Amino acid sequence: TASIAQARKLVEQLKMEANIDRIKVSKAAADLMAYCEAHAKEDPLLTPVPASENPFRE
Amino acid sequence: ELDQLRQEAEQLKNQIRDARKACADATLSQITNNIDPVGRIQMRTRRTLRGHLAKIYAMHWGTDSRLLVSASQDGKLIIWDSYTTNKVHAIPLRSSWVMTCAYAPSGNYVACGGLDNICSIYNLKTREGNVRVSRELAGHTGYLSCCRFLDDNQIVTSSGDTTCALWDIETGQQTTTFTGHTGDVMSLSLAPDTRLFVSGACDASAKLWDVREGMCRQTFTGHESDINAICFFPNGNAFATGSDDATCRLFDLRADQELMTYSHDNIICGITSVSFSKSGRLLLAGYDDFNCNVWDALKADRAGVLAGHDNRVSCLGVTDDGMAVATGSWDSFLKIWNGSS
Amino acid sequence: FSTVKIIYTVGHSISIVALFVAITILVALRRLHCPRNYVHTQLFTTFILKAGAVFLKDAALFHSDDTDHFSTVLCKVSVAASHFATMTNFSWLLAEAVYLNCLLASTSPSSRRAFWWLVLAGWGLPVLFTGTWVSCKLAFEDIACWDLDDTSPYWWIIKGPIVLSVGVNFGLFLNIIRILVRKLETQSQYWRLSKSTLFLIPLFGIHYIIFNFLPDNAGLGIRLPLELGLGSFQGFIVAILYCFLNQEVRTEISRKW
Amino acid sequence: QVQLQESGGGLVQPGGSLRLSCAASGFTFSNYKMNWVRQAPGKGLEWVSDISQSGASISYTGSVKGRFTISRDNAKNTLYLQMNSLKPEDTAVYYCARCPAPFTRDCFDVTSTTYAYRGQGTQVTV
Amino acid sequence: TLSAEDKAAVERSKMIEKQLQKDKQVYRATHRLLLLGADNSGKSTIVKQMRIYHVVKTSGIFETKFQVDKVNFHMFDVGAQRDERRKWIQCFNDVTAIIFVVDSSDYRLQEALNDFKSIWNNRWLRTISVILFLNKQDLLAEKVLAGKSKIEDYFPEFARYTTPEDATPEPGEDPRVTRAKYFIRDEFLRISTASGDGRHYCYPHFTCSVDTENARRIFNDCRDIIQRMHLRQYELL
Repeated sequence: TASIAQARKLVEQLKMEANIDRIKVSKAAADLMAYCEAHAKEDPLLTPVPASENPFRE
Repeated sequence: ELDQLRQEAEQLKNQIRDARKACADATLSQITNNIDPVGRIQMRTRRTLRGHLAKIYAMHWGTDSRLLVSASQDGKLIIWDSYTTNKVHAIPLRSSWVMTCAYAPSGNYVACGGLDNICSIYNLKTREGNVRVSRELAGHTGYLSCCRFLDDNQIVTSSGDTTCALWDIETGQQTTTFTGHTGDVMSLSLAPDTRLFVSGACDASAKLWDVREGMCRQTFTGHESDINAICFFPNGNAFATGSDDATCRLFDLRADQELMTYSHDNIICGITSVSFSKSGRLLLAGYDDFNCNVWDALKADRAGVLAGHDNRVSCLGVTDDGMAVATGSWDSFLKIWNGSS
Repeated sequence: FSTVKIIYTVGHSISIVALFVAITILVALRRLHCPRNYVHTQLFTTFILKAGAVFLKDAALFHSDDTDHFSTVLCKVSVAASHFATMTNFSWLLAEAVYLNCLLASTSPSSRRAFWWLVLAGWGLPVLFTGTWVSCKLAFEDIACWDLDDTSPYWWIIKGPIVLSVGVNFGLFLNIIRILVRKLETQSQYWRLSKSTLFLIPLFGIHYIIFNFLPDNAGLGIRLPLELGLGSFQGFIVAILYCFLNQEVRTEISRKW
Repeated sequence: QVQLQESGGGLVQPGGSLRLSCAASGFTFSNYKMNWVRQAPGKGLEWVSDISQSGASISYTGSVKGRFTISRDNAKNTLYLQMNSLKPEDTAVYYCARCPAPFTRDCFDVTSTTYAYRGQGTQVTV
Repeated sequence: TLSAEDKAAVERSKMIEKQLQKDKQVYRATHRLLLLGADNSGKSTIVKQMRIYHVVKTSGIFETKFQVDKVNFHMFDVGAQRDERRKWIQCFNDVTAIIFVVDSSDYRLQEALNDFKSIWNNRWLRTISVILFLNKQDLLAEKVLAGKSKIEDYFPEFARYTTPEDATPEPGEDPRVTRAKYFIRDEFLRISTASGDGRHYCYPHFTCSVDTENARRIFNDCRDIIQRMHLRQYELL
């Protein structure tokens, strides 16, 4: 029965999602913030490079 | 009994929601209240790439951060030297209704697809004077919404049938199918490690997929409406999602939930395209109104607007060196932006 | 007589400034660079030429005839200039009507071929005719100022193509009204038709039809205010109706603002 | 997440009346045009009624025009279908279907064989 | 001033721009059409008739090129997509017209009304005119002459609806057939006139299952759409 199979597959997927390890939102946010801070010098859109370095200069 | 299976699915959804809420120790906005604001990011159109006849529907930058492919529904796939504005190739597509294109990380291949339900793979380095079709991946039963090369041999593809597939380009066959979506899959982003990808669909869920295992690791469901665009945060640990609900949302894989949502009351147009800057601090989102808004991805405020388009922004990509953002639009123009000191 | 001269000159000045701004808008804002706006731009340039050349003509006729000197050559230069600028105005009014009729009649949208033939006719035919009138006045009845248009066998080299241009313009205007009636074919529809008709009257210079074919004395007392005086404002009226009231121009200037 | 939960459907005598009610959760209900859609057991899925963001615009099928009224309480994030004078023609699974995008009136896909923003439906038998 | 590699790159760019000029000419001279319609509509017989008279199983789009006088038409039939259309339909924002084919004989056509309303009111398909082929007119004639099914059962307005004096029936068709035809037409026109606001127009045509006039009909109302576009951009309409 197609609906039975579909609902079983959905239940199995939700069982696989339930059992994952989750970190706190605070630790996730802290890792994203630390990544941004570590690479802010390396990002030309955030921290525009001098026009002599910019390939798209006028 | 489907009623009993539905009840168990409700029970597991409740258990997942409870586990998410137990992880909501503190919000991203609270943690980033005391980081310094990005300030006003003014960007200038450094290049307007004009030569497409119809609306541009997709872009991809090369890994060289210089060559740009753009797909337009005139049936031209044009490859641009962004530095010079020179057209390096213009490929006659066998179907005009291209909706996606991809540039291979090697630069050897471009892919495109759309309502043909085919991902056509174009060899750019043939001995011939013009580009040739290498392969036509023909197994999808709906329109190709996105495609992304893992490598010269492997391309992930997403389709209007609620399914992604991983293709071996030499064999021309689906090595794997990613079936758990329930609406049209609209966008892919490959993780930097290339082992995971997330796909957003019209179901309003994003799903994390393992290319090797062929299985959905996580489903992210904070969005109200169709997730038109999805982009991995450069750490590979979070991703942004743009939706018709006029919001972006940031999801972290390990927190398994929405870290943050990017919305302004004045923004009622759906998100068409999303990209991060190389640091991840900027989320660039393209809109049905003819603007791209730059968001502080950590503070959820609008750092700026790319206001230079005259029709729906369709595609939006930051170079891998982060030096420029290109913005395709239905105005047929392909505007490339960078800041100034 | 002076009242006409004053209205005529001040309306031409207002036209010149509104046309310079109109042209600048249509040539700066690249989104407006449709062939339609190139024909509008060229018509506006022909109004600027007409205004400047009529100032040059009246200046040269008033100073060089008695006040300044050798300066008589500049009288001829001013008269040739005013005639060339007049024919360029009439030719581009006709080219506007021909472009719109080609657009509506072209089976494809790809009428871009017709644009270049319209530009070539719109400037080259005034050049050809002015040069032929010059070669004749240089060859038969050369007179110290060429303003003596009484030379019937040679003045019609300019007047004739004007008369034909305005006749063809009236025909094309009636064809456009036919098409537009068929598009509307019950109360606001006649408002739309009348607004479009009164939009086209300046753009095509159909107001010349009232005095086009006539002997030049006939109705002259009304001809002079209408053709000279209101015609001097015509450049300004067309500039308003086809730049500043075009929703495309308004949106483009707002989006740039 | 976006979930729609119809309720109030059941058996009714012909000519009887039922109020269906959908509880909408996980979206700004006020911003979305709402619909009822039904699948009668012998036929494909068919649209029944719609209601704009405010209820200022409403429409019905000809089977329904006088008999049912669609209404929404945006304060309770809930959609109603006051089905009066039910006929045996009306026996169907009734589904409450949100429109895809907010702020819009294009009503696409609500009748599709699968659609994300539609509830599991309530069986109405007459 | 360019290096030899920059020179060769500019020369390649210029050759590509020349090819793109030629393709701009071919593309802008072609009228792109989207053919919409339920599976019960004879849109397949319409593509078949035009494929005969003029000019991979997963393939989600079918193109039929056809030609009327010198005007080339590319008509696109969206075959192997899913029933959800709200995303792929946005591709057709640029098409000259949507040909919406209705099975007028099957009172399932309230679904066709709902599809038409959706196509007509969509934010990316407003400004696109709809060529509404009310197809299967012969089957509609038989259906209403047999009298075994009655439109007022499906549309209560039909009991009140009276045939307009604008109607130009065929000389032989019964007034009941005319009234049914024009009721169906006027329901689609009701939708078109509710919200088009002059940005786009609906062109009803009564077509038989195979009817060679259909390509002329599409040519005529493409010419009308393009004329109206030109008059709009001249601010004349």
